[PDB]
Amino acid sequence: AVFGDRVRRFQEFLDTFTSYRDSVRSIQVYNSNNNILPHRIIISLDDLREFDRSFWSGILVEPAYFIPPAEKALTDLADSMDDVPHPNASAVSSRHPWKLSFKGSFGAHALSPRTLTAQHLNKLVSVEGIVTKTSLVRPKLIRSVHYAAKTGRFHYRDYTDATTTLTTRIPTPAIYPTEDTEGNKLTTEYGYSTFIDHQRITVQEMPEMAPAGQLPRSIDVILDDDLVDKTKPGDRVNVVGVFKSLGAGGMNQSNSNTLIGFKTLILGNTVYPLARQMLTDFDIRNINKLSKKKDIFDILSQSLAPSIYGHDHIKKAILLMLMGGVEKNLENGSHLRGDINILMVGDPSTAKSQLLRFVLNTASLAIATTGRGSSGVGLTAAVTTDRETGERRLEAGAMVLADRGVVCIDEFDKMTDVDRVAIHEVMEQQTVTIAKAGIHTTLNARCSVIAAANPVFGQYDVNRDPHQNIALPDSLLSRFDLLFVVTDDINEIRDRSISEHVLRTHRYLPPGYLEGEPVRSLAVGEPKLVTIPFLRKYVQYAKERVIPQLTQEAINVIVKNYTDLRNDDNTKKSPITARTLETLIRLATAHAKVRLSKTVNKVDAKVAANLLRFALLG
Amino acid sequence: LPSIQLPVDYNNLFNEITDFLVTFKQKGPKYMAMLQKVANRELNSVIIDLDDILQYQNEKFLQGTQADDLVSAIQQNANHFTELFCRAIDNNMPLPTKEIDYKDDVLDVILNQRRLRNERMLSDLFPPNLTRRYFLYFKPLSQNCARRYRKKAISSKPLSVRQIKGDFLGQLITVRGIITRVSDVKPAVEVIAYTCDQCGYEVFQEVNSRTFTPLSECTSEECSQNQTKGQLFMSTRASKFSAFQECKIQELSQQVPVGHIPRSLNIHVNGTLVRSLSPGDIVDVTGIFLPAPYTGFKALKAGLLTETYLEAQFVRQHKDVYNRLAKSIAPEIYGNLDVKKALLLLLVGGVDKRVGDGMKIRGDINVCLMGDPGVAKSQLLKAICKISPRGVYTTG
DNA sequence: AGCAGATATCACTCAGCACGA
DNA sequence: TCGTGCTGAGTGATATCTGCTTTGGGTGGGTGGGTGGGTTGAGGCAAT
Ligand SMILES: Nc1ncnc2c1ncn2[C@@H]1O[C@H](COP(=O)(O)OP(=O)(O)OP(=O)(O)O)[C@@H](O)[C@H]1O
Ligand SMILES: Nc1ncnc2c1ncn2[C@@H]1O[C@H](COP(=O)(O)OP(=O)(O)OP(=O)(O)O)[C@@H](O)[C@H]1O
Ligand SMILES: [Mg+2]
Ligand SMILES: [Mg+2]
Ligand SMILES: [Zn+2]
Repeated sequence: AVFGDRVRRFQEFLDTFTSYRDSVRSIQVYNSNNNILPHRIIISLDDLREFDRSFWSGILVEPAYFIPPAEKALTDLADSMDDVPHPNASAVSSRHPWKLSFKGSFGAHALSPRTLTAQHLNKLVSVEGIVTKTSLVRPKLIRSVHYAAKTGRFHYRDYTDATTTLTTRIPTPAIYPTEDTEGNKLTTEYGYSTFIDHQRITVQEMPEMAPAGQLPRSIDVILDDDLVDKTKPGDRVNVVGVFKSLGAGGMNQSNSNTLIGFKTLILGNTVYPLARQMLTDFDIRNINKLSKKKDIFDILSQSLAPSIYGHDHIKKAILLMLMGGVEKNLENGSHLRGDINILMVGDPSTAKSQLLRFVLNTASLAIATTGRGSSGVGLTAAVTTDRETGERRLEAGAMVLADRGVVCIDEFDKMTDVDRVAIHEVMEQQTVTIAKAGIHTTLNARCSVIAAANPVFGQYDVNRDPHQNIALPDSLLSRFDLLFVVTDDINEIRDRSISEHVLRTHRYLPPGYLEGEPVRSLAVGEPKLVTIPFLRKYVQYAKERVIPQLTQEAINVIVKNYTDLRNDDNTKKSPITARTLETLIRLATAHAKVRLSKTVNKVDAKVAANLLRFALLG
Repeated sequence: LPSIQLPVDYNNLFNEITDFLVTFKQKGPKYMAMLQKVANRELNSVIIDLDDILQYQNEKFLQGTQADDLVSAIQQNANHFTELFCRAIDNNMPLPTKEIDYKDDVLDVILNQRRLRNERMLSDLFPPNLTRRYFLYFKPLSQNCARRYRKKAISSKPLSVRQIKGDFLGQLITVRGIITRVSDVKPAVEVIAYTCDQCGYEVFQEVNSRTFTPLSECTSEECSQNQTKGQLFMSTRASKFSAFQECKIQELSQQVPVGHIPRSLNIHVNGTLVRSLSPGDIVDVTGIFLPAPYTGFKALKAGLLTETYLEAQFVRQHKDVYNRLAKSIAPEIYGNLDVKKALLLLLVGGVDKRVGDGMKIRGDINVCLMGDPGVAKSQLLKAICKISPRGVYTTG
């Protein structure tokens, strides 16, 4: 009775707003023309609230009774809209109803894994956090279709589960019917049965937002059908779903615990990424106009870490690393990486850690690790078991997680050789090889490595040769494209400048804050320095839509520079090698990418040579 | 058990299959000749080419007697069509042309004696799979043939393990990947034969599951009538077995997305396809994606979550002399003639090691390269290892 | 679903007597 | 002392219903055991 009234009311709501009808028509037209779009519609809670307050409130506080009616109304509207002449047997037998999706503003239901409490059960909530785990995808049985040869008719059965439907129903064992009502033998029609994908993920509270002295908490989320593979570990997501409770929770006499609560999880409706900034026509035009400037490189380099005084060359190297070179794989099998690795060895208090933090924040994908805080296994991959399935699998490590990204390693010299070996393999081959518990696989690890280290004595000594100063293996050192040695030199002018800069920085106050006040979302769906968001947009554009190709003049410059540097009496902080030629080519390609140029020109070669010369001979 | 009205009529499809088997030509009919060969014990596996079915459908449409789309029906649900084709073949099996020793086979004698006993009883029966001496497989629809007739070939389109979802269950699909594990060949039971100690009759049982419950009590007419309680005892001599092999196929490196771990899919091999897959070979396995329901308490405890595997149906396997050889060892590197010649000498490794006095001079010309970083040591290693047939690359 | 213990309702054996032989 | 029922309650027996529990995995525990399985990773300790 009430169910039909709610269905009719949601039908009226959908009729009033023609945008959803147009979206459904477009999806159906695209599917008919042809890879396929899932039967899902995103509706705005604000429009529903403006239309009917009662329905919006019910959906927010009592989704179990108000969502299925809306889904049925949407399915009926789509079916009435459908005009397919011949429905395929699988289509007729398919159980594919339209699923509703929500956006807008969740006033008090916008929470985090820490703030989810028993008072929010059976309510629509929005959870924001970081994905830490991801179960394997497996199909789930909802409908079974059978055939009786003698009768010549198809019989079907429908299955339900605690997680498949919002409303509780009698449990249904997965035992396939074998016999008809009259005793007729039945044959299972797998091709006509309906299965849907199922996956379980764990969303973790963001560590920065956790209380003082308390470890982050996490909540389990269930994804079905088209939301199965929308996330990977390490992603920041905004999940919308219905907080639910499952099981007896010790109520049953079989559990003697009498002190154990119920199980709880979320049945996800949406997954909203929190990584790629959409580029507008105005943004693209601004990027092009800024790139056309002759000194674009200087401005972009200066815009990185405005609070760090000096270190211009290190900033240029970081920018080139962010832009990255062009990766070429030859037919014979040789693989040439386009990533640029950077190492900084210097005296204490030289802004190495701050630079690492800044590159961690700015880079689209970045993972931070420490020397003493990491392990070989924690870097590569760990063997573990899947709760959902109970299947032996692999868990991505630091290196793996940062594929096509950047990994920042702090205190690089405070590590162990055991741990070092993993890294050595990673940088050398850009792949991870695992041989454990009957697992034989190769993991792609294509990440740029930026690390900071200290001398063995804790202070760089000019008298002693570079080999004695740094204890890291020579083989590991050779993989780094650029090595920067930074020392703290006492000079009156530089000391005064640095002190004034630090004092000016320490006097900053945030907007909307009174003096002496200590430093403490609305919607879900939603020579001048360059602002950081614009820098991110520029980096994304350049790294996505530019692949510079080499030219003859750049080659002449590169070979001239290599010949001059390798056979020169002047000593170098790092030995010259054929890898230096590849480093020069990579830096030239990165500089070409900076200017949004399809070809590498003499300017790029000159800039790369200057940077390499500064890094080598200071 | 509510019913549905689906637009499929299995009787018409069976008639289509019989007509295709009897009449299709591409001399006499190809499949009639194949069945004649099978009858004479010359062939133990029959492969149905979907291209032939498509051509037959096109010819029928051209002649004006338009018939049902058999290719699409087979692709959408292949498990039923295996049995349908087996029945069609059985109903039209030609009489043998080469005399054979029938009395040698145990099954022939047992069935003949069952017939004699039945005749005696009347004067006062066995599963079709038991006597089948062939295996049926489906060859996917070739892309060239599909494009010739303006059709899309879902079955032959390669897919990764990730792209195989739950909506593909029960269909004929192809998987591209690298085999990582192959198990030993073991006998899988299909029909079980029992015997009665008292009756003297033979009973049969069909197995279509992971597990089965053996019979304990006789069910024969004689036993029932006479009230004699006779125990059933398993007989492996008259039972029917099929070779079984379980293989694992893993994703290729280029198929995994960014920041993702490769996944694997199980493969089940039955019949004559056994030993067609070995570890390390990249293959295009075509099969029927099917679920593997649990049994007993496990079934109840598991829930709706189902395992899956692939029933293998077709497997496609992917693919001055001294100076010249030395230079061609590793063209990409700068000329190092002496090192290349040493590598050639190591690779050939010619030697006469036949002392026979208790030991024999080592027959390997071992080579060691030592140098400062910068030389292409890794490149020589990789190239010389690739060329060698038994070359193995390892890292200390 | 299968298995082990148990209840209760199903027949069958020795028991013995009346008639007559 | 044979044959043919009629009586009969005793001594069965076998055709017939009433309650576990299991797989393996912490949605049974550590007053069921670690020689019935799980089991790779981190951590602290002593001999080295
Ligand atoms: N050039 C600089 N401009 C401004 N602040 C600086 C600069 N160099 C260092 N600092 C200050 O140094 C403080 C701490 O130094 P930081 O942690 O960056 O050192 P580090 O290079 O990681 O050295 P180490 O790890 O060897 O101690 C930071 O708070 C930053 O304010
Ligand atoms: N003769 C050469 N011609 C061209 N490139 C070369 C040559 N020698 C070395 N290289 C380059 O040197 C780069 C690094 O050296 P490579 O890994 O080949 O050997 P290696 O220096 O002996 O190694 P390792 O650093 O592991 O001891 C390779 O990318 C290769 O391209
Ligand atoms: Mg530091
Ligand atoms: Mg090497
Ligand atoms: Zn019997």
